[PDB]
Amino acid sequence: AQSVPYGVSQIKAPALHSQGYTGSNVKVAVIDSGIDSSHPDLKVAGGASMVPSETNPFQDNNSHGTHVAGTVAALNNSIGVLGVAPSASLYAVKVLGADGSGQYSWIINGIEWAIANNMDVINMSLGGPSGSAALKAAVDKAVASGVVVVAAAGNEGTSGSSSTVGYPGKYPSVIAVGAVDSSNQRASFSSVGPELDVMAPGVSIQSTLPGNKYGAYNGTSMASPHVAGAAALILSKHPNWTNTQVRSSLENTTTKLGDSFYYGKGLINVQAAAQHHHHHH
Amino acid sequence: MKTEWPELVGKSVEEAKKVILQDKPAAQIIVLPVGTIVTMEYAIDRVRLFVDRLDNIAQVPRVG
Ligand SMILES: [Ca+2]
Ligand code: NA
Repeated sequence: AQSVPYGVSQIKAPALHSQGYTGSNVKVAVIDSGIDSSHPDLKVAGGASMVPSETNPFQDNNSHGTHVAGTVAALNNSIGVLGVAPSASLYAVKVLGADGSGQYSWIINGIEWAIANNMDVINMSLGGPSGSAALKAAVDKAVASGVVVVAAAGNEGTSGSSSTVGYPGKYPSVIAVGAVDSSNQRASFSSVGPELDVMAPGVSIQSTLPGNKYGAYNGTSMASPHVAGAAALILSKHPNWTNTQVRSSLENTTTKLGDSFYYGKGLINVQAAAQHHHHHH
Repeated sequence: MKTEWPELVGKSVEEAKKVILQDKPAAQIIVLPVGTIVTMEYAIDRVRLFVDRLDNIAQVPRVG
């Protein structure tokens, strides 16, 4: 039997599934450590590797990209878990090696591949404390080109009144996503700052892992794919909505939680986002 | 419980590993170049050490 992880329910993805919308024909690039395409609960449509010593994007030697991918799009069947957007066209854009790290040029090359291959959504469950002009230019170009770009806010927790959101989440063109638990409480590691945009479940999130396994991971990495998946559900119900409109729909329909420094606009609610008229619940 | 080591910035990667293992013997320490982009999962057992090209610590080590 399949299980629906709590976070998929918490963002109200099942409301979209019951309306008949599951992300079909929406192309989502998981820009990450690869995706294990042999997992029976994932269908990988394509991809490319930017990692010089790991040329196969369908081999995930870390495990992280596979877990992120399953939150986006684990298949709707009688096994494993259920993804937010289980019919999405999933692309493994490998820019991180086995050790979890990549050079800025690898991430940028992956974003360029995504643009060149007409990806509708990019998820980047990744980050670093410094930006670069070339990184900002790549995400800005993807957004200018119509791509919804979603990234983890970072796991730096608080630092007085300072922002601890990392890049590329910290760029205005990117939706920076923080983490809450099943009670809507901010995770203590979740980055904070005026750049934090919305929150999604990021504590004890069950998803796919390489070699046909499953497991519970924590992180703003786990929160981001709930929002990338939500964006794919929205686009499957409104295929002509622009990235601008998808982004506003998610921002304008969150359940507000605490102060925006710590919670941004609150918890996404993809049911409310995918209606024509938007308000907060 | 100590989870950050700001006093290790500017020390050698060797001294950093030794100190962190005294405080957190079960730590899974991974050494990465500073100025790379990394996965954003939170692993309570892990301590990443970000090093400059001289192999000195270039960022405050913390758990996660
Ligand atoms: Ca399944
Ligand atoms: Na941003």
